[PDB]
Amino acid sequence: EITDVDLVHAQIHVAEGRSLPDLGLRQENIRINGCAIQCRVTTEDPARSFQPDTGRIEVFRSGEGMGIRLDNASAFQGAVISPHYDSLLVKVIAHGKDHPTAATKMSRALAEFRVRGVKTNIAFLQNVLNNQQFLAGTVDTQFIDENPELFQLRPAQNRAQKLLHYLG
Amino acid sequence: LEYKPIKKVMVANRGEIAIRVFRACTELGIRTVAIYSEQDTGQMHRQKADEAYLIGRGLAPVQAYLHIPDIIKVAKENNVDAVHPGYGFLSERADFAQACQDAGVRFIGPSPEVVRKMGDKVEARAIAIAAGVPVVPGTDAPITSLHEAHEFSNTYGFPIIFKAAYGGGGRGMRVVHSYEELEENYTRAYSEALAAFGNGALFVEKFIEKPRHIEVQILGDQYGNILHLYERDCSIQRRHQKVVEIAPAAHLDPQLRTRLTSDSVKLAKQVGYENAGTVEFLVDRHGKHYFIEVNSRLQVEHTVTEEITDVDLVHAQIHVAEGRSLPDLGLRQENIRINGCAIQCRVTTEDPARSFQPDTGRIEVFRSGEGMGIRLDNASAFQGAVISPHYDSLLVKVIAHGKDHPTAATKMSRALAEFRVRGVKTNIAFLQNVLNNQQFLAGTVDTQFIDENPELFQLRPAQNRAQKLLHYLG
Amino acid sequence: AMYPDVFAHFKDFTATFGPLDSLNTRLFLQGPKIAEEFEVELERGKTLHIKALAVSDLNRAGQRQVFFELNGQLRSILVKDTQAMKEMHFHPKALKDVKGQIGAPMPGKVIDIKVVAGAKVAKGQPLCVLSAMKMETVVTSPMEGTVRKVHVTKDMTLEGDDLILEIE
Amino acid sequence: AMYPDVFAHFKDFTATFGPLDSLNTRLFLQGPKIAEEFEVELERGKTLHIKALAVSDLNRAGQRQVFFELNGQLRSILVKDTQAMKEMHFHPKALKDVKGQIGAPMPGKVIDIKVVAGAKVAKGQPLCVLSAMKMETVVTSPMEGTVRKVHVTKDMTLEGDDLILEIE
Ligand SMILES: CC(=O)SCCNC(=O)CCNC(=O)[C@H](O)C(C)(C)COP(=O)(O)OP(=O)(O)OC[C@H]1O[C@@H](n2cnc3c(N)ncnc32)[C@H](O)[C@@H]1OP(=O)(O)O
Ligand SMILES: CC(=O)SCCNC(=O)CCNC(=O)[C@H](O)C(C)(C)COP(=O)(O)OP(=O)(O)OC[C@H]1O[C@@H](n2cnc3c(N)ncnc32)[C@H](O)[C@@H]1OP(=O)(O)O
Ligand SMILES: Nc1ncnc2c1ncn2[C@@H]1O[C@H](COP(=O)(O)OP(=O)(O)OP(=O)(O)O)[C@@H](O)[C@H]1O
Repeated sequence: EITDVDLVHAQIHVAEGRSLPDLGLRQENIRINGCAIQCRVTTEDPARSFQPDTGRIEVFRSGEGMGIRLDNASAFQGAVISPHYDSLLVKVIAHGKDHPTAATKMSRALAEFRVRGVKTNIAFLQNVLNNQQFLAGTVDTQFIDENPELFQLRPAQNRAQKLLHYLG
Repeated sequence: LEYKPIKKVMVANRGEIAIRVFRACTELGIRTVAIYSEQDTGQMHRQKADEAYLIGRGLAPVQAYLHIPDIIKVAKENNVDAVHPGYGFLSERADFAQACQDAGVRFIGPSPEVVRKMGDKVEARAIAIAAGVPVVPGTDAPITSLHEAHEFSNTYGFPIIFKAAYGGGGRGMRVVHSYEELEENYTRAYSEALAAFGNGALFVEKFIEKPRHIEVQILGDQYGNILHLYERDCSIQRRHQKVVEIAPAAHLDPQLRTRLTSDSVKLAKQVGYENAGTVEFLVDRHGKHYFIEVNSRLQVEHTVTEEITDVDLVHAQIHVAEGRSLPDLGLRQENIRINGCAIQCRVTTEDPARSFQPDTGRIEVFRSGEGMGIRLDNASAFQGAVISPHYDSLLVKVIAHGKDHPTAATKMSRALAEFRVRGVKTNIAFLQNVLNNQQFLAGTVDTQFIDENPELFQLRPAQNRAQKLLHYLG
Repeated sequence: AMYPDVFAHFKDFTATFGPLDSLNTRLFLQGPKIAEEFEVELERGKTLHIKALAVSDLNRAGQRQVFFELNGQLRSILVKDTQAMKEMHFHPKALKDVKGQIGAPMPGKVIDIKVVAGAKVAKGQPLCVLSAMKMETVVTSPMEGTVRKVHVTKDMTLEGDDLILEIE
Repeated sequence: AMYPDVFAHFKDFTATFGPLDSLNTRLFLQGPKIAEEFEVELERGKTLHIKALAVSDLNRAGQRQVFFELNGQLRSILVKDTQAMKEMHFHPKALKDVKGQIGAPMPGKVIDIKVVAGAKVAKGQPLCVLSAMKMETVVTSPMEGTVRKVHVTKDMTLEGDDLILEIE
């Protein structure tokens, strides 16, 4: 998205045999445009041990805005997640003109998502995006190791769903 | 210089525009208050807002959103700070803005005086001539005399258009070619204008052979700083209602686009505009433009310009509403650039075969077609949705972005093919035929392009065995 | 040429219910049993799996709703019951064969009727108002005829192409 | 302090089934009726509508499914039917509170068991081999004891915390 060059198209074209100059691709022709952030939405309990969780999805919803690109892999209403394969639900990408703007857009998009029935890890990513040092720009590899507050701090109301259970 | 933070905002519309405003406000940490009518209770706009209240209890469904006192009473009670009118329902009404100003609630947009100045057509006519760009020759005063029509047909030219004032319907728009046709056209147009509407202020103006109109987007703040975004193209014109829009100028000389920029900025500064502005032009084959009108609200096709420059319009609207000047937001002429091309299409429950007659029913299966350069604005589309026979018929607003026009067309074609909306009739096939036409990819398109292509209506059929097999099983 | 009537009938069935002779014999004769998942082959690549969920009850005029679990998603359909009550107490549909018969081209509700029962109607004269999206149509009478009783009555819920006026 | 037992009981009821007293009298004691719209006032801010669509049939070990639609969307809920309680499904439940019962913290399939019943075993030694999505899990013996009788042997599916071995 920064380069706005489709990689799979170029891959297929170079598999055909066409050279790069014919495709119109030169190292002097591409340039940087904005910033982007990617987050992987899984079914891992972000409290116990990041242990995978399995079940049935009862509520699914999506959020699409100005700078939100969505890649729905296996997330839909009434879907069953299997314990045999990877545990990826949706790959969400946010694009903006600056790092804080993209981060705020991604936070809004994550808040707009709604996944009920299978416990997941939106809250942990929300805490990550709400950190001031993360928004500052510089992070290290030991960043998660030296901040044991992201795991513990988790807001969870989960109200409306319980009401349906009682009526049934 | 003057700053008054906004705590919450209430929107006075419905559909996709309300969703867009809600997202923009939530991105800024602002509470949201929503309104809805009794009939429109299953819509998705009232579910993405923190607050929802009922309005127009006993009123008619279409005019429930038109009751100013009820909206004012609701806004005043819940400690609302500002209101976003949106488009279509109450953007043009000057009384609503005055009422909002009277109750201490902020109104996002231009001042009521400017809206009234836009108002009818004669004032815009006069403002164009006094300080502004040239305008198409025509009669300033309304026409009600046979002698007037005969004389102005004698003077300028034979092909003339009848235009109806004090009305938004395209019913008052007939064409004249000859004297014999002129008399009967005048008779029927005058009769229908006086019958369907009130005052029959008909207008006489010369027709332009292959018209091609350009929309320029205008942004301005409260300190006399005006920033134009860039031009637009919507030459795809079914009869007079837009269907498809292209952001970059297809084949326009740089001098002409610079001239349009200068003229639009001059016109905006002369009046003293205050918010999202939109100036509409009309250019001839020889390279001569003619002013038409000025829109005082934020247009539907704003999203397309929103992607070429990557500038959020609602953010700027709210920031101006607080009172921040544009330079503090880092928005200047030098920092705005073109990057890529975009195409706009609207999915509507209209039947392109018979007469584009709208269709009503229940959606049985829905699927999305998001991809690489695809942006989606879902107004109301979901399993088991019901389409109202009395409100607008917009299903999904689909936007495709690419590095070049053919690439964007291909992306849009693949995205439209991925969408599967069975059971509710739709106009996808007509859009695909339009996208596949070689003239569209050529770049040059005129207004009568759809009028001269009766073969554009291929009307593709579908085996649709999937839903036909279930009907038997059921 | 061999069988004119039978040809037309078989063409209509396969255009309304789709391609037959691709199901199971018990599936074609008896139908899918509830809570049992089967499979239908359509083409060399088109393979489908269908599961029946539940059958609802008559809502307002002998229409049931059946929830089908095609593949991984759900599909709601409406089917017209016949063994239920079939006495017609609703507004009858206009007849398309008679062009003199008057039917609404578009769905809507009549707000007012220009002609009270017992008045002459000429060609090109407004009769009633039908509610489209944002557009209004008045019906023009193809032939001059005497009106006795308004079948559409006044200010009642109605759908498209229904008898509003009939001339005997 | 005054009524500890019933306070603890009440605290858990209003959690599993969500908040109450915001419902109608019919909803609280009788419950909803099929094919009739009712209203629930949640808070001053928001307010939401429900229809009850249909109720499915019993499928697997007493888990009936009911179809609800929330305002503007369709929903599905699985409710445990507690009225049957006649069949013996075996599948012993290993409570974590009881040390004797041994359960699997993660549901899956048992790969191998290295311990035979009623035999000499070591302290803190590998006893079973467990399979994960893409990892190998090795269980360590928590304490030293004797297993009396094992019911579930091998090559069968177990869910989380199920009794296969009982330690003494
Ligand atoms: C427009 C944007 O992009 S901003 C999107 C981000 N903010 C929102 O979504 C605001 C709406 N609020 C909510 O959905 C919830 O209250 C949250 C997100 C704040 C979390 O609250 P929770 O404890 O999870 O749920 P709560 O007990 O409040 O019940 C929520 C339910 O009430 C109903 N509801 C929510 N908002 C409304 C509303 N404005 N009007 C009517 N009913 C509503 C829905 O049935 C909702 O179910 P959902 O979770 O599938 O949406
Ligand atoms: C990956 C991309 O982005 S490319 C997307 C564009 N192309 C496709 O979608 C290819 C799939 N093809 C189709 O869906 C249809 O055959 C179309 C689009 C060609 C149109 O055919 P139609 O006459 O409308 O339908 P047809 O009678 O073939 O039945 C289609 C049904 O068969 C089933 N079906 C379609 N493709 C497959 C498949 N590969 N495997 C199994 N079942 C399938 C589905 O139930 C489908 O219902 P849907 O219309 O909701 O998808
Ligand atoms: N002189 C003209 N020559 C050619 N086309 C014209 C002329 N004047 C108007 N049109 C057509 O009408 C369009 C402008 O419509 P108008 O200025 O009346 O705005 P509107 O309020 O959107 O119209 P309507 O009342 O039909 O909804 C042009 O884009 C063109 O299609």
